[PDB]
Amino acid sequence: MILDTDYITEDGKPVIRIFKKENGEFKIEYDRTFEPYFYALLKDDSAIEEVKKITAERHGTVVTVKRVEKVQKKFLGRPVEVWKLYFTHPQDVPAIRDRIRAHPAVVDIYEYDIPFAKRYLIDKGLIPMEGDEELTMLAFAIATLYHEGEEFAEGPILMISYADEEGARVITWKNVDLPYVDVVSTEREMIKRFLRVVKEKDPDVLITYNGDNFDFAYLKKRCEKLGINFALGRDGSEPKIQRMGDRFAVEVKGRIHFDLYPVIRRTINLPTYTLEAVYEAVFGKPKEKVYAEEIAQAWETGEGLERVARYSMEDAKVTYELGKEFLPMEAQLSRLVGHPLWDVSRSSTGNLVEWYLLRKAYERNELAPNKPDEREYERRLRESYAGGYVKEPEKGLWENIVYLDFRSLYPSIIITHNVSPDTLNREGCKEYDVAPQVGHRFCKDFPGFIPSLLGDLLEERQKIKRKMKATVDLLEKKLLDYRQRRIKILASGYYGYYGYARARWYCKECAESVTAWGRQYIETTIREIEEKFGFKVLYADTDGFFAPIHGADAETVKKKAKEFLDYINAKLPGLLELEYEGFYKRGFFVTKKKYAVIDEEDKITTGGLEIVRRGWSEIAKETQARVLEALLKDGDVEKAVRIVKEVTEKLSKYEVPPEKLVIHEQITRDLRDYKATGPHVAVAKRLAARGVKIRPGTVISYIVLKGSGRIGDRAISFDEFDPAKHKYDAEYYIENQVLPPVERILRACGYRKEDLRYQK
DNA sequence: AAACGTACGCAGTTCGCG
DNA sequence: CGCGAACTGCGA
Ligand SMILES: [Mg+2]
Ligand SMILES: [Mg+2]
Ligand SMILES: [Mg+2]
Ligand SMILES: [Mg+2]
Repeated sequence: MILDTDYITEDGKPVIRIFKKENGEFKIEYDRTFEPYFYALLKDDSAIEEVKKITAERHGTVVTVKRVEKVQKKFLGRPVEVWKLYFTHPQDVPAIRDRIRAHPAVVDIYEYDIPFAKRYLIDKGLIPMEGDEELTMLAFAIATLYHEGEEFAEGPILMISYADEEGARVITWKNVDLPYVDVVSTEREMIKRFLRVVKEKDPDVLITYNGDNFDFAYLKKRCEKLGINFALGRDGSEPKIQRMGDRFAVEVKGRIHFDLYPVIRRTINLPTYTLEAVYEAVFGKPKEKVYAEEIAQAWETGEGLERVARYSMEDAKVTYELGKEFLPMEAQLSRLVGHPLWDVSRSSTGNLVEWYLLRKAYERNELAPNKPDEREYERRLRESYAGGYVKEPEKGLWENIVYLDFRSLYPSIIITHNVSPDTLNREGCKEYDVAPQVGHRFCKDFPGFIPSLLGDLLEERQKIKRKMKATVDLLEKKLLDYRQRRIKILASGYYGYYGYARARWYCKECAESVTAWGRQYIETTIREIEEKFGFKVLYADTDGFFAPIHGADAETVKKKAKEFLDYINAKLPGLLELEYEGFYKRGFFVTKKKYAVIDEEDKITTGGLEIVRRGWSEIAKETQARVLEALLKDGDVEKAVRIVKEVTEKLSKYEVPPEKLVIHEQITRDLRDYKATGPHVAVAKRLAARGVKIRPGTVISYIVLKGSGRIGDRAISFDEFDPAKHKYDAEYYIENQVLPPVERILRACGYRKEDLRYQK
């Protein structure tokens, strides 16, 4: 099983290293024969001799063209003749490529910015994560001592915990009486002991939660101060910090650092993504969170450290359990895309599409298009196109509603109508499909590049869905549900890739053709279910819609819905399929992209509501959730009105605990780059003036106090809140937090928003 | 050296124009 | 004052 690939430079020459795990043994295979290259298109072949003489320089090394070779390939399906230029070192390509393109006889260059290790995996047809090999795993987490106004890693690490199949243990340099706690003398001995544990265990995978941005960077800075060689790699190397665009990632040579945070972020939809919320969402059991303030107080006073050690232990144990379930899912995606697990687990949907396209293009001798230059990139940003059809929702609290949607609308359209840049307006074709409204033609004589690959993706999702319904184990049912959803967003990401300004296979014509077909098919289905089956579509968004039959039983609606699915699916062509996704006894639709429904099991599912959004206090989210229950479950508008009255009265009389009034908002940039100052920016700017380090990603937890001025003038960081000297703004939390979310709900159901709050 | 898939949306805060 | 625009953050 190929784990990963990289390259090292040995005497000025690159050596490909293939990290593998075969027969329970970790092995490194060395390849010194692979040569870097890129392509160049010439006006006349006679100029290849002058192109060969082009040189460049790279930190003291003269770069020359090692060897050239003319090859016949295809560009967007059309035959093309290009020159393959070979070089000694992969870093020769960045140094010389601009000078080669600048030659007047060179029309353009291609495939000049593909990493050397990834190029090796593609050109050798090597697929990582293939086979039934078992990878050894070890999760770990750290607990630190923090104070406001300090620099990163200024305080020491207090505990290092780790967990595998043998259990979880904690290393610390203070005496904590717990059987899973090993006590050393100093922070240095604690770090060195953890380094020994990893070396003796020798795990293939190191599991963390947000280790890319916290745990590894913290251990690194501490090791520099204490003068510790943090040799976590199997080659003895230290963890290397890389920069994937605007985010940081940490690799450990010889192993795979599996950071669960970017995996869970894309796999599960949650309001917050703390480790505690993630563990409960997957396993159903709660996990206690111990904050940095309690950790600092327990360590410094010396009292209550057993609770900190248990929290640190649970961190490693929970991270291992989560890593056990999600590694096989991400391992399959690595097999599907053909990219290492380390990159796949953190890669964006766009790069996951492009890397698979790059591999398939090589297999088909298709020359890859380039990433756009600066002019073309900004040109693509300035152009857009129409998207999905969103109907203005009908007002009211409705009963006996079915939800019908397409199985995979955009991928189904791409395959059915052969939407591909190599098929767009292709001359001399014997059959083509014309997109409505936008009029783009797409050849149907041969399978397009992208349509020929989307079919296998949709097949993999249907196999996962088949095992999903058959599985009875509730856990395994949930992971497979997560897994097939990841395939859906990947296949759906092929459409968005057509409109991604940085995409190699950029095709705005392909993108708007997909959405135009999507708008036509959803509007056709809405028209047919209303005119032929007497339904009334209440709300529709892109690929699905909600609709009941006015004054019909639950059974009458279910039977007529299945009757319509038979009629409409016989009419719909190709791979397009409308599905029966659910029946809901009650439901209402506030605005576009905002709704709430309840099934026959009293399970409430919502979309775009304030309960799942950041920036609303808990007293507002909890009140909306209770109003949701009174309307959907009990059909009791008066009860929902009484709930809001009881809440606003408790707020006016200062009987609500201030912890439920905390608003959380994230700082997204450098504080100097904010053009407007809101409540969370004003609190951040005030904290930064006191020495607090505010960075992009810092979550501001503030509470609005009773006072004067704007809301930002009255807001203060909640850690500075003292209930003995501060009085929270009861009028603000009534009028601005609690009322608006429920006011819009009661208006949308057909009821006045008047007299919802308590008044004297 | 890589680099957020897309369009379609809502809604809070601030603040100036008419 | 009322409204809307700008800014801001994020949810098929
Ligand atoms: Mg790598
Ligand atoms: Mg952690
Ligand atoms: Mg654009
Ligand atoms: Mg059909």
